[PDB]
Amino acid sequence: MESAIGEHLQCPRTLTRRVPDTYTPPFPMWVGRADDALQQVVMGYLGVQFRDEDQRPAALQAMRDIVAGFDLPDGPAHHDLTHHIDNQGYENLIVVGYWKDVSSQHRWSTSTPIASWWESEDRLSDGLGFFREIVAPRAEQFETLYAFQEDLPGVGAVMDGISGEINEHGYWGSMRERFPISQTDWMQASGELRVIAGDPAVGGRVVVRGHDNIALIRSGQDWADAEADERSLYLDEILPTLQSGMDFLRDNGPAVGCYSNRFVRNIDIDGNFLDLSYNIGHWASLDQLERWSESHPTHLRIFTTFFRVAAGLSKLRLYHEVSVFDAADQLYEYINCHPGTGMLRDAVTIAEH
Amino acid sequence: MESAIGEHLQCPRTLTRRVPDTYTPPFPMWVGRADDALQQVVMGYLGVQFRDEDQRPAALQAMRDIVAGFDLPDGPAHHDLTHHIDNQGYENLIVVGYWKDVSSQHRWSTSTPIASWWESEDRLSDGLGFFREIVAPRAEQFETLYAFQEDLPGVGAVMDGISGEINEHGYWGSMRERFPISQTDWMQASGELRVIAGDPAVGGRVVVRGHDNIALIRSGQDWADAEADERSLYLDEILPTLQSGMDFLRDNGPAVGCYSNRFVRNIDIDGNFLDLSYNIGHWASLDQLERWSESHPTHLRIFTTFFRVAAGLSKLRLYHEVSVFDAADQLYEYINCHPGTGMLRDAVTIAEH
Ligand code: HEM
Ligand code: HEM
Ligand SMILES: [Mg+2]
Repeated sequence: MESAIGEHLQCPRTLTRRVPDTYTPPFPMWVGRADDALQQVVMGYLGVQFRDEDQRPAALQAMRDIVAGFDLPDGPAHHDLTHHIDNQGYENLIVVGYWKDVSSQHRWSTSTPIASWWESEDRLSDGLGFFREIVAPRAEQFETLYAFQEDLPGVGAVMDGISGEINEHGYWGSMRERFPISQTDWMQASGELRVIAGDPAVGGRVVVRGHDNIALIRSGQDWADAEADERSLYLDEILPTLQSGMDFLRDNGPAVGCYSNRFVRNIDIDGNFLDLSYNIGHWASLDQLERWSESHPTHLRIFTTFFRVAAGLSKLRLYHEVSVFDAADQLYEYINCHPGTGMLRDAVTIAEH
Repeated sequence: MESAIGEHLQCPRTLTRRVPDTYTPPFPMWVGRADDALQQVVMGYLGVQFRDEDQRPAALQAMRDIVAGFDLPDGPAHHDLTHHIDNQGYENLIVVGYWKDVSSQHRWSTSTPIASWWESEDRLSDGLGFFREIVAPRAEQFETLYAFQEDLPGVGAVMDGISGEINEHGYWGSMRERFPISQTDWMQASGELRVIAGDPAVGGRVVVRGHDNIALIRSGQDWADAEADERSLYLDEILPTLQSGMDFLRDNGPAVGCYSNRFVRNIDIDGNFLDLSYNIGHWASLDQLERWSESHPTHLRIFTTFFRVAAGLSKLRLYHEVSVFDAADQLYEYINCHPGTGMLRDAVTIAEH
């Protein structure tokens, strides 16, 4: 069988898998493929936050301004738009951009139209919240998994194509093994999520730095092309269990090591909902993510519910991408967001250390 | 933290764990310890089988004869007695003995009073079924896990003591990592479960040989010391899930790679029930046992229910022992047993391979 790890990323092992090499997965799954040109990507989650209805026009315009900047030289190779309401009752529009290299994203961010917009006094006077959560995993530091082969969302869209059926899935610990770095590295978390400028409690501009091997999961659901009975199966049987799990991570984050949990629905440029959704989850460690997925009743309920109704599925599209990052390859910037936004909730404040 | 692997069995690794060094389990568990003298143990399951009520006195007396043989030189260091009814309606009394070394068990088994009884033509004429399922893992080939510290049942009873709190538990795959041989070996199954003498379809004396890395789990429950409120919790909430899982494995064995599944209840010498039970499960591979425990809805139901009710438990005792063996260290012998008994069911006959 094909391996989840790209040919060019395969190397002499020092760390080994948890299954013997006779292992054969019980069902087909696929991963994104890319050659050695794709060395390190940039995932940039750009947000607009508001709570009052009268702020919606301004927020939607801000989102449109951000998307317009994505067309400029060195804009991202791919992007999508989402909406969610957080546990403080704030609406959040997030545009996620994927760049195929670090220098392009840097040239983009430092260009006049983009840099003057982000540094503008308008950002403090708009009354909206703004954030940028920008992470740059190397090709060895992310893994994908798709229950389909065509039209890959997320990071898959900036990769070169699709694999054949892969071996490293269908057992807990398989996510870890799909990370090419797992051949060598434990991806052990160390350090603190830290405020380096400002104060969350006062608002204004706040900058947060990450620590070694923060993990980010984007796990998605696409039911747009499903027919009547299958859509009914996702909506009636699968989603309530998924919602319960998302609610748990959103409201019990510190207890399990989840810095931020967002359950988001795709939108068009006008804010209308599309039949695609995903979790955006930031974790204190890959291993804390492993433990929750494999042993918390919430994901296990999702897991067993899936296999119970799996026979009636065919058009539903389920996938995830998971990334870990060097300490230095992350920045989380906030402007006028509430103190529980993203990395602001759990970051250690400047006095605190 | 202490390791589940005895100090004298720790060696340079070719195979690694699935958790980083920082891993700390969320609840305490302990393992049996034995010093460098213990090199290989013997687990001898000696059974008496019958279905007619008029056979019960002879069956219980045969069980007493077996227990009496344990008082002879080189008898086992520990034993216990159990009862179950199999899916063919036969009652099975099983006396399990544990020996601290292979040679002592061999000396006992070949001694005149023991060998003459097993080889007697009276075993054919008794009308009862008899069986000996005797397996001998090296110290590097078995692991134990106890959710308690005192009065170890099973193989723990013949070990030297109890460990402190251990690191290698609380995640799927931890069982494998508690096997000292996992440091260097995949414990990959190979070969066939083979009839080597006799014919299961004709009855009489049948002899079955195991293959490399068959796995045997004894997973036990002891509620004898629990008070009323906890007794009800186990019997009403936990036991039904366990029963469901055991029935599944008993009746769908070939589908999941479980050669033989028994859910047995401890009894005293007179056949009266005790409030201790355990699974005796023989598996085609350790990894099939891994797959079932971690991903089959039956054990996941057991596992999720346990953590749901865990707060109401304190005196309930849960544990397991899991072993793998070379082909040569397994002997499965049957006298007038029905053809679904233990390893008779799935064994390949002389010309089938
Ligand atoms: C309806 C939605 C979901 C379904 C049906 C589902 C189902 C599953 C399945 C079947 C697997 C095993 C995949 C394989 O290896 O073949 C899996 C793995 C995993 N899922 Fe989910 N999941 C869902 C949503 C989520 C979400 C929102 C998260 C975010 C925390 C999540 C986290 C994980 C992780 C971390 C793994 C990897 C476990 C490992 O390989 O060690 N899942 N999921
Ligand atoms: C009411 C009875 C049972 C309960 C409450 C239960 C619960 C659990 C728990 C909590 C664990 C995790 C232990 C740890 O690592 O800390 C576990 C592991 C395991 N259980 Fe069960 N269990 C029960 C019965 C059984 C039975 C009868 C079997 C027979 C196949 C079984 C097979 C396994 C295996 C093979 C593992 C190891 C998983 C691994 O580390 O990869 N369990 N069980
Ligand atoms: Mg590193």
